[PDB]
Amino acid sequence: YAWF
Amino acid sequence: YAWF
Amino acid sequence: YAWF
Amino acid sequence: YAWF
Amino acid sequence: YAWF
Amino acid sequence: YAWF
Amino acid sequence: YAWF
Amino acid sequence: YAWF
Amino acid sequence: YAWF
Amino acid sequence: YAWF
Amino acid sequence: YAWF
Amino acid sequence: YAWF
Amino acid sequence: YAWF
Amino acid sequence: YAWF
Amino acid sequence: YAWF
Amino acid sequence: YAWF
Amino acid sequence: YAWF
Amino acid sequence: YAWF
Amino acid sequence: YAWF
Amino acid sequence: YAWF
Amino acid sequence: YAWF
Amino acid sequence: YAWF
Amino acid sequence: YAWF
Amino acid sequence: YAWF
Amino acid sequence: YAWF
Amino acid sequence: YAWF
Amino acid sequence: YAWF
Amino acid sequence: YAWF
Amino acid sequence: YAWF
Amino acid sequence: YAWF
Amino acid sequence: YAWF
Amino acid sequence: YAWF
Amino acid sequence: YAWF
Amino acid sequence: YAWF
Amino acid sequence: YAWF
Amino acid sequence: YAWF
Amino acid sequence: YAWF
Amino acid sequence: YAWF
Amino acid sequence: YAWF
Amino acid sequence: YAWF
Amino acid sequence: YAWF
Amino acid sequence: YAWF
Amino acid sequence: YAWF
Amino acid sequence: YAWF
Amino acid sequence: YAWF
Amino acid sequence: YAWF
Amino acid sequence: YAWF
Amino acid sequence: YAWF
Amino acid sequence: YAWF
Amino acid sequence: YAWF
Amino acid sequence: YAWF
Amino acid sequence: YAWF
Amino acid sequence: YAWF
Amino acid sequence: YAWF
Amino acid sequence: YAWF
Amino acid sequence: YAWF
Amino acid sequence: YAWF
Amino acid sequence: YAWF
Amino acid sequence: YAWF
Amino acid sequence: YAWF
Amino acid sequence: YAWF
Amino acid sequence: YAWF
Repeated sequence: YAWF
Repeated sequence: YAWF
Repeated sequence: YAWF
Repeated sequence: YAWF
Repeated sequence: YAWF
Repeated sequence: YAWF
Repeated sequence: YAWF
Repeated sequence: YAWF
Repeated sequence: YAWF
Repeated sequence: YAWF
Repeated sequence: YAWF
Repeated sequence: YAWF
Repeated sequence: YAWF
Repeated sequence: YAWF
Repeated sequence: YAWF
Repeated sequence: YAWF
Repeated sequence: YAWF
Repeated sequence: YAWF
Repeated sequence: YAWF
Repeated sequence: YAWF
Repeated sequence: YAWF
Repeated sequence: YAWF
Repeated sequence: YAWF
Repeated sequence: YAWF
Repeated sequence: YAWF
Repeated sequence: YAWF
Repeated sequence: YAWF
Repeated sequence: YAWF
Repeated sequence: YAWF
Repeated sequence: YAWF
Repeated sequence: YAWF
Repeated sequence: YAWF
Repeated sequence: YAWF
Repeated sequence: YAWF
Repeated sequence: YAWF
Repeated sequence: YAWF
Repeated sequence: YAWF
Repeated sequence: YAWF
Repeated sequence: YAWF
Repeated sequence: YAWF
Repeated sequence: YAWF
Repeated sequence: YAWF
Repeated sequence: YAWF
Repeated sequence: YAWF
Repeated sequence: YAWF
Repeated sequence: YAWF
Repeated sequence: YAWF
Repeated sequence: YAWF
Repeated sequence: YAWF
Repeated sequence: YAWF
Repeated sequence: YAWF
Repeated sequence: YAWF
Repeated sequence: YAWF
Repeated sequence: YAWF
Repeated sequence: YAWF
Repeated sequence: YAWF
Repeated sequence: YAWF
Repeated sequence: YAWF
Repeated sequence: YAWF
Repeated sequence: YAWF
Repeated sequence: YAWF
Repeated sequence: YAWF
């Protein structure tokens, strides 16, 4: 879960 | 899970 | 799971 | 969970 | 949970 | 939970 | 919970 | 809870 | 667990 | 676990 | 757990 | 696990 | 747990 | 638990 | 618990 | 413990 | 613990 | 723990 | 733990 | 843990 | 862990 | 772990 | 692990 | 500690 | 600790 | 800790 | 910890 | 930890 | 951890 | 971890 | 890890 | 801390 | 901490 | 922490 | 942490 | 952490 | 972590 | 991690 | 990781 | 904090 | 924190 | 944190 | 965290 | 985290 | 994380 | 992660 | 990850 | 917080 | 938080 | 958090 | 978090 | 998180 | 996460 | 994640 | 919360 | 929360 | 949460 | 969460 | 979550 | 999650 | 998840 | 997942 990473939003970059 | 990565949204890049 | 990667949405790039 | 990281929003960067 | 990190918003940076 | 860190906002930096 | 840290706001730095 | 730390605001620094 | 993310509902977006 | 992501519901988008 | 994030509802955004 | 992604329901999109 | 974040509702943003 | 953060409502922002 | 933070409401900001 | 918050009832809102 | 939040009942909203 | 959230009952919403 | 969320009951929604 | 989510019961929705 | 999701019961939906 | 999802029971749907 | 999904029971659907 | 709440008995409701 | 909630007994409801 | 919830007994419901 | 939930006993329901 | 849920006993249901 | 769920005992159902 | 589920014992059902 | 499921014991059913 | 509850002894019931 | 519950002794029941 | 529950001793039951 | 449960001793049952 | 469960000792049963 | 379960010792049964 | 299960020791049974 | 299971030691049985 | 319990010494039993 | 339990010393038993 | 348990020392038993 | 258990030292047994 | 278990030291046994 | 187990040191046995 | 087990050191045995 | 096991170092035995 | 224990210094032993 | 234990310093032993 | 243990410093031993 | 253990510093040993 | 272990620094040994 | 282990730094040894 | 191990840095040894 | 420890500043050492 | 430790600042060392 | 450790700032060292 | 470690900032070292 | 480690920023080193 | 490591940013080094 | 490593960003190095 | 490694971004190097």
